[PDB]
Amino acid sequence: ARGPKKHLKRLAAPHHWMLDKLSGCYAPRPSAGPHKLRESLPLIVFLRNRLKYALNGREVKAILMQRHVKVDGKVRTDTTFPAGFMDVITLEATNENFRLVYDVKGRFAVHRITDEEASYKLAKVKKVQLGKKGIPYVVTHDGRTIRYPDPNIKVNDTVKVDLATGTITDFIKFDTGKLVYVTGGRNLGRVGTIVHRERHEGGFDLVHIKDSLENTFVTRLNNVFVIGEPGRPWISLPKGKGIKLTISEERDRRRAQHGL
Amino acid sequence: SDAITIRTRKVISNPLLARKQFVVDVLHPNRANVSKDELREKLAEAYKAEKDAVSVFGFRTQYGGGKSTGFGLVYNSVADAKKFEPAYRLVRYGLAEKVEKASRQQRKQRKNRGKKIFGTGKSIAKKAARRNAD
Amino acid sequence: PRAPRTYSKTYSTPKRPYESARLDAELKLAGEYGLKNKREIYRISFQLSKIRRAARDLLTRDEKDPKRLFEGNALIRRLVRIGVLSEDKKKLDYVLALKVEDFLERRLQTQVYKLGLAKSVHHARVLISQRHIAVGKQIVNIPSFMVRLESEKHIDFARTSPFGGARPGRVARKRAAAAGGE
RNA sequence: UAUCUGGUUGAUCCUGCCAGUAGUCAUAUGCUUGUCUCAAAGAUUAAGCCAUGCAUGUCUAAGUAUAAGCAAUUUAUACAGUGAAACUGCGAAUGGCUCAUUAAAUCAGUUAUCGUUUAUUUGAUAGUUCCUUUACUACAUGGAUAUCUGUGGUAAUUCUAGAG
RNA sequence: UUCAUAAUAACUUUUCGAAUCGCAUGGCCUUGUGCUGGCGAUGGUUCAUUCAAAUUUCUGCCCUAUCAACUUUCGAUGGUAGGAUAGUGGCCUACCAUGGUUUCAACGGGUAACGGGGAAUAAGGGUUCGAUUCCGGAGAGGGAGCCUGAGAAACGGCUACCACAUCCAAGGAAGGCAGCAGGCGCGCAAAUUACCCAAUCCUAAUUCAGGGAGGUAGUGACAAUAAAUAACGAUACAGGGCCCA
Ligand SMILES: [Mg+2]
Ligand SMILES: [Mg+2]
Ligand SMILES: [Mg+2]
Ligand SMILES: [Mg+2]
Ligand SMILES: [Mg+2]
Ligand SMILES: [Mg+2]
Ligand SMILES: [Mg+2]
Ligand SMILES: [Mg+2]
Ligand SMILES: [Mg+2]
Ligand SMILES: [Mg+2]
Ligand SMILES: [Mg+2]
Ligand SMILES: [Mg+2]
Ligand SMILES: [Mg+2]
Ligand SMILES: [Mg+2]
Ligand SMILES: [Mg+2]
Ligand SMILES: [Mg+2]
Ligand SMILES: [Mg+2]
Ligand SMILES: [Mg+2]
Ligand SMILES: [Mg+2]
Repeated sequence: ARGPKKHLKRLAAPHHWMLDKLSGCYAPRPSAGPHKLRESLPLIVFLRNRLKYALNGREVKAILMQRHVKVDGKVRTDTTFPAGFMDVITLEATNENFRLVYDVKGRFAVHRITDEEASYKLAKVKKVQLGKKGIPYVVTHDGRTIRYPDPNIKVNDTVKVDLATGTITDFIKFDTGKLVYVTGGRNLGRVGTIVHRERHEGGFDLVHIKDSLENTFVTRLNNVFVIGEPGRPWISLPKGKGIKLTISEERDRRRAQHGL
Repeated sequence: SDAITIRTRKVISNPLLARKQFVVDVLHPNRANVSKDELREKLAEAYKAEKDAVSVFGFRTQYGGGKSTGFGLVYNSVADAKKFEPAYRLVRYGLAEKVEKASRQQRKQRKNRGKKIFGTGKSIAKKAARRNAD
Repeated sequence: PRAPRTYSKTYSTPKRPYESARLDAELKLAGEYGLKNKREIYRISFQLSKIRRAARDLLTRDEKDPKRLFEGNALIRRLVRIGVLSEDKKKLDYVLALKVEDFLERRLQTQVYKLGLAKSVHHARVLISQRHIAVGKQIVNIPSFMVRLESEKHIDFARTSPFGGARPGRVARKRAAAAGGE
């Protein structure tokens, strides 16, 4: 009714933030941004709770407005900035660089990376349109647009962005038998090689994905994000190699690691 | 009787505010409470600290006594402290003076008055003068 | 509002309030293990009932199913940690049994009385209430605390307590004063 | 803890229902209430009535400052430091409250927009404006309105006429 | 896809294409105070993007036949054309067609009907309740109509009528507590004209200003949690097994 929703309640919040349901009644609604509200992760949720670099909103504000914080390129003065998938957060202090990549169980794990890989973003191709004058442009999954790409770029393809300039260095063509990342749903953050495509007519297109532990899982192309060749990733993966381990396995791990 | 042993769990260097976020662990057998000022005073040989940039918050006494967990922030400067710390905490410590405004209600009333009127005040005064005369 | 502050009932009241045998049993248990409230017994039974329910559910799922492999095992581990279940007895059938007596025996109220320290259960209760019991270093004034196997040796008088070190109590001071001024 | 007991008879089996019993994250209420952590609370009846007070305003290095306002000392002649006040710019369509409507409507899940609009944020984005196109077009920058100063009118109020 | 886009022909009371701001203040020379040049904020059309928004498809709703046909005057159903709309369409209007829904419950009538998630309830299967912490939706006396704006048919925005009622010097004026407390009234039935923006968070030109949003307490036997109201003492007569009666 009337207009757009400005606030957001600390229960109506997306699950993979793991915010304290009791302390606080409002969550941070991420502002208008590149990624979808459901997929995206705001900075205050990250900075205050994942890293523990702050303890309050005021603290977070202080951290931000002094302009030490940089996301993919620019600083972003606002608190509630949407940072989704594959996004690089470079903090000027101690040069602690991150890429926001999911974990085994679906959380944006604090993955610490050096300036070498934290220089390029991977971006899924949403659509390719010929714009004004007759110019082809490629659309990144983070809303971003790059004008004049490689002509052989289609949808579901993945693209390198050098961050310093809005330019493509290289791309990984969508192929069955190319190592991949899953970004949403019941199966999230798992990694496999893609066995076979299911093309389908009129919406929803599935792909069958197989991991190293011989466990098949089928997922829509919406959540599928190509990382590269089978064997070699283009991005360093979180601890446990980002393979969805069984509950029994987890229990075993717990029972094996009692070290002090 | 007891000199009180202070160790610090979960130590973050924290470069974004130059402060050091750590969990203060106080152990005071026989002694009633920590008394935070004393702890602050102590915190000087611990991290080359000054009684200005030392901050402590939390300090709930654990059940039974003796053990007391808290949370500490040692800044690199007094200046740093007086640009990142909330003012109330500073006031508590004894660094910045107790900031005085008024009662909230009074302020709100003033705001309402301002809203209900237009101008700087001089015009209003003049009008009043004319109403007072006639 | 806030929302997720959920309050659980923790005990079950019996469906028939004057079923005599049951009542007698409860009374006997209270006598044995010093109990202010029948709700304490009821509480423990409710807990046990919950465990039983879980066990039943697990049994319903077939032998060496994933759920059975997980949850049942976890339950067994939990029980071992509390004590209660024997180290030979780790096969779900045992869990289904478990009695009612055992939970009222592996709890501070009884666990203090078990090695001594009190020479009576009511005495033990009083001791627990008045803070002169530590789990190891931490004071517990909960009678139905449930001592947990690893802590089974470290139950002793607190560091800041009479008949366990520290200082004389309120009566001793009075006596001293009297002695001073005679 | 898949449970029942009392009551039709002179006694008996039923059929039955009535009692009791147990719970309420269901009210009210009755006396009694030493504690601790937690904390629902004008929904039900009348979406009935409502006195007063208060619940949306806002400024940075950076849209306007000749407040006849402080400040001024070490930075201040076009201003340079804050900074009320008023315009312009946003925001007041969020939140909060309530359940009278409303029965394939809402709503739930579910598609779709190849059937559309989208301030804002994020990216990208107008080499091409002129008009017979050498006596030409301010681009090394073109014209009047409101804050306050005064005259007020009025039984009054987020009314305000006139002039500069 | 008649898509995107390109290309031609034109067309437009020719939409826009920066007559702005602060901190910086260097490069080279033809020495003009020249041409240059580094960030940073605002602003601006297009296309994506998210926040969305309307619509939308399928499937599912509580009682009643003491509700058997219903809708078509004043669109019911469909066609065709326009109009209107941000866009689709009976969404309007013109004109033709006579359909459409129903006994697999249409249409009526009720409700002590906001819809879910859910809640209570201890086999299984259900029952009954969801006004209420989250999501939708509705409404801001009652109906209506608009304005500004990206975004309302707003309600702490206006406009009128209806009803209830304030202040007046009677000519006129402001109204809307289903925001918070507070009062009246009703009733079985419900709290302080308390304090603070610190936490949570949104809003602003914006770290700084604000927010009875929010939190903190007062009241509080709503329910739930946890547990004190004694603890052992030496005795003085009898137990209960017994060295033997
Ligand atoms: Mg039954
Ligand atoms: Mg008889
Ligand atoms: Mg009955
Ligand atoms: Mg009412
Ligand atoms: Mg204004
Ligand atoms: Mg709302
Ligand atoms: Mg109703
Ligand atoms: Mg048409
Ligand atoms: Mg309902
Ligand atoms: Mg509801
Ligand atoms: Mg009602
Ligand atoms: Mg009303
Ligand atoms: Mg209206
Ligand atoms: Mg409103
Ligand atoms: Mg008004
Ligand atoms: Mg009220
Ligand atoms: Mg009551
Ligand atoms: Mg409130
Ligand atoms: Mg009380």
